Amino acid sequence: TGRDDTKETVYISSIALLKMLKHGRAGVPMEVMGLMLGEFVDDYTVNVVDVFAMPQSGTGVSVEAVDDVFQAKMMDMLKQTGRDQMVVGWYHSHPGFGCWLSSVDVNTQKSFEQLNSRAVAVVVDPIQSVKGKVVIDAFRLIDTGALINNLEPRQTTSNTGLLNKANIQALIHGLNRHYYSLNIDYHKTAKET
Amino acid sequence: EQEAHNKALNQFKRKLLEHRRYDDQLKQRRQNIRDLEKLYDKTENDIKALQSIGQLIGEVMKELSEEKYIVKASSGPRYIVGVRNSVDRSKLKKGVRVTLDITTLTIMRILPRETDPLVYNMTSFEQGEITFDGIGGLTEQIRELR
Amino acid sequence: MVLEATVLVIDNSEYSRNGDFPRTRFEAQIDSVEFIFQAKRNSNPENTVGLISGAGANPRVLSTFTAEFGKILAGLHDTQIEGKLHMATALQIAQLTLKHRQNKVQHQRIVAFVCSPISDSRDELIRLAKTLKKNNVAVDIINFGEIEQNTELLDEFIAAVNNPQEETSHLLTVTPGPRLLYENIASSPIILEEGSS
Amino acid sequence: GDDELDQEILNLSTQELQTRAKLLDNEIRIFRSELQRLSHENNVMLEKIKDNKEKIKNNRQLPYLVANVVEVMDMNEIEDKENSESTTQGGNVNLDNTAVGKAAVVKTSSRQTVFLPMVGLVDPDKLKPNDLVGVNKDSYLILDTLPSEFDSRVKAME
Amino acid sequence: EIDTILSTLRMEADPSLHPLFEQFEKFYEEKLWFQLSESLTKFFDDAKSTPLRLRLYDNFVSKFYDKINQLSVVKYLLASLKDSKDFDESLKYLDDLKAQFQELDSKKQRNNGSKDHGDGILLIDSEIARTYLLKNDLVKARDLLDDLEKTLDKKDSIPLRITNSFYSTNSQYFKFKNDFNSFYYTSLLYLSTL
Amino acid sequence: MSLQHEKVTIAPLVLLSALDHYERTQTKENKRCVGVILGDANSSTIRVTNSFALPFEEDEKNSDVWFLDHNYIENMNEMCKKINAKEKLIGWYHSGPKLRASDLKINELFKKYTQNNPLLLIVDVKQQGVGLPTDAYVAIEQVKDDGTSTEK
Repeated sequence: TGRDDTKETVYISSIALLKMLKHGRAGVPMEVMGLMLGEFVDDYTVNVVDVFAMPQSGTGVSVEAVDDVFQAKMMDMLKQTGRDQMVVGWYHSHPGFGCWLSSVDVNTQKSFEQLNSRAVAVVVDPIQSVKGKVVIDAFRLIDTGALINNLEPRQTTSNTGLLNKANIQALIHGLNRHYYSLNIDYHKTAKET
Repeated sequence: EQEAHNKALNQFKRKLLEHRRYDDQLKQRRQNIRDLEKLYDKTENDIKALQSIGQLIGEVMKELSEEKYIVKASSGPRYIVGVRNSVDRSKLKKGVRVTLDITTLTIMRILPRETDPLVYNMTSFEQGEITFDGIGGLTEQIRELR
Repeated sequence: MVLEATVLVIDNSEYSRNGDFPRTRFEAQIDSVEFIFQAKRNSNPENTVGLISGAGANPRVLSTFTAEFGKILAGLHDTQIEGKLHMATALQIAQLTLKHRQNKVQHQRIVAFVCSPISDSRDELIRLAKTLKKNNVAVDIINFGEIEQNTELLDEFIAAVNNPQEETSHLLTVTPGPRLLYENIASSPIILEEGSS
Repeated sequence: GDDELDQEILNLSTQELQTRAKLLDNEIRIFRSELQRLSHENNVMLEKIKDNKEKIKNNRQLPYLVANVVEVMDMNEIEDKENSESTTQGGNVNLDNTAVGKAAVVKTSSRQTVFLPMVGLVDPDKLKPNDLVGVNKDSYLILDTLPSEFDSRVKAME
Repeated sequence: EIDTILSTLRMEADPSLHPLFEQFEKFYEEKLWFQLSESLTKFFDDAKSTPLRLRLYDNFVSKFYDKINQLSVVKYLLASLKDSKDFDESLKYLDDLKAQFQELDSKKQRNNGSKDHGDGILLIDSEIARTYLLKNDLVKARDLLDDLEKTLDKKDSIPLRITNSFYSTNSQYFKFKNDFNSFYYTSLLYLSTL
Repeated sequence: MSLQHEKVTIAPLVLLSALDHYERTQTKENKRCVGVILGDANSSTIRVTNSFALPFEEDEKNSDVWFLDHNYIENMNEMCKKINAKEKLIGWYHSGPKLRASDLKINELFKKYTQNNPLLLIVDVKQQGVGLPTDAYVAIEQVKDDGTSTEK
């Protein structure tokens, strides 16, 4: 193909973590809509310095829940302080469900996939997070045509090759036909420690 | 001309007329900023409301500890919930109506207990109080009650 | 003249509450800055203007870089005259402000009103004159404050600055007596000066 | 009468009336200065109202839950000394944000009864017992007002 | 206008006070009246013992009070009724200038978009109480001092100059009663904020 | 203003986000950075919920010469109100590692912006003190020992 299509190890900093949990636990019941701002390097490593909650909405999750005014506004002011970063994906809350992407979440995912094909969609459920990794997982579209011809595993090299999934249900149904799942790791310095 | 002050009175008359028009626009700007500010407040307190987040009601079914209390949810199942520091546990007592978070599912604050609406109608007949004398005659009797 | 970003220092002192210009001097400064603000913007619409005060224990920031006269005129009325000139510290603050700009092709100008006697030494201001042309900023002094009980020393800091730079430096001479302040700026160069290369 | 004319020539000299008009030209200029600042205060307000509304419209857009209002409970700030609640805690005087007391109790068509902080756009006048109301599906806050429902029994009554 | 009066005042005044009159007229011609405040204060230190401060100040105050700060008018005011023997006399200027400053704060402030005038009222209420203590109406003075004290606590940025006057008026009150302890603590605030 | 502000509760986000601001602007070696701290106030317990950089500039010739951008501050407040209705202006962090006397002047800006005495939050990001990574300071006015004036 024309990409390696190998699922990225997601290193969300400890600063970012704290943000992401806070915004989803606040908005319950409700889906909170944000974007992930970092920098993508390599072909398998994303480093998430900070995240942004874009303003909450009553349409849930859709492409008609992206707000490009509000997106730009964030961007323009990072430049001006010199803290500029670019999107590597987006995140959202399920207020009381497991971690999967719906069909409708796959299309939100799709908008960013045009921007770069290593777009991650991260699902937070904060009623079941009594630990910092649990019930959070990151997903990434695979090419539709890789599926038809059975090149779907190829994330099994450039990685640990371990893959802890959660649940039967919607997870295995979208894993098969849309996305490839891989664990979110969490990274920190000794000044933070 | 006789004097060139003749001509100037008319120029000068414009300056009086301008003071009149402008003085009404200057109060009118100050009225607008008050009108708009009231509107901005309606939309803004709607934003606040969205971030307030709805709540669930229960009633304290029965004390179990001063730490933990069993509530009977109006939504359905019985739960054991905590308490926060935003509710007084000196005013939680058995059969007090409570409100609680959905997110934490923990008593947020006291509510005064309402009663079943049938027993509400019985209280409501009340005319807000009356006066001392509304009964003519039978003066001996009035004393006994009092 | 064109393609320029200007940080104005309106001097606000306890010598502006006096009738020297109708009604009070303070009010004529509001009229005169509106001239400078609107003129340069009309001559190039990528020209934006900030605002600081020569008032207070230290200079404060009235306004940032802007294309809004709504924003400028909010800060000209609502600055107070209870301050004191602080000319040296004001020139350096402009130097920080003109460090960053909206578009980095824009020329550096300070236009400083003087409405009162100096609180800063001549010698200090000599040495700071050479810092101004080292950072290729031109400095324009509106003079009416130096000639209320002093011999003029402003000619000296202009002369030192003045080279081929990226802009012309100039000394505007205004009559401090009543002949209306906005008018006096118009008839002196303010769009009649042309930037040097 | 009116000033700056022939009648004032008789009372006040030609020199004196003219120097009285030299005062007046300066007041138009200061008044202008005031007026133009005040006009920008309206402009900045306006932008933010439109900005708020887009967030509210997202909610008001469909679908949304249908519910009825059982009763209204309204308390004011400084209920003891602090708060619109009837509890004991220091500060946080607010309308409903951190100190709830302005509220509607609604009965949901989702088989709950819930106590929701009152919404800023919906008024305490247009919430009273037995009003039919929209409650927002994403978060149970009181969304909008619906007409009354009717039956074949109502028709006959008209 | 005002030129004759100053000329009568200068003739009455000593030759050593003569250049100070000359400067008032010199500065007036220039049309800077701030320079005029500076000179005036100097005159009133060295000529409070002559009775000539009781006529000089009125002429300047009742034209300029807006072309000069509130501090300047009160600065003059304090020195003038400083050594004054009739308190009925004294009471009348304090009231006339209180009413003047109230009016000033509605008109100037809209037009300039600058300049407060409600600071000047505060300092006059000190001096009314100070005038009451001197009549031997100690008790009456104390009711206005409580009222001013409350007004002060409304403000979250209280000046030195104004509370210096206020701690003062209070310190005079206690030692007329011969409370030694009450005096000493309140005077320690006056000295420190001086 | 406000009088009650006695104890300052500090989220673990705050220490880490200030830490990140310092090193993502490449302001180091005592080039200071000023960002705002938002949260709730008007009460004894002061929660700092979120923190973000602002543009700032500093001079080493006289140290009481600086730039703070007000326009960015206005835009931040509008945006974040929608995020959470629990963020309002409660003061400003100063990135440390030390308190300056120049932070006394910068404080008068933040005192104007918000009607409460504004919190100064020192976030020690250079960590040379074994305790106190956070110090909380509220500027107040008081009359000062040894016969001296009302000093800030």
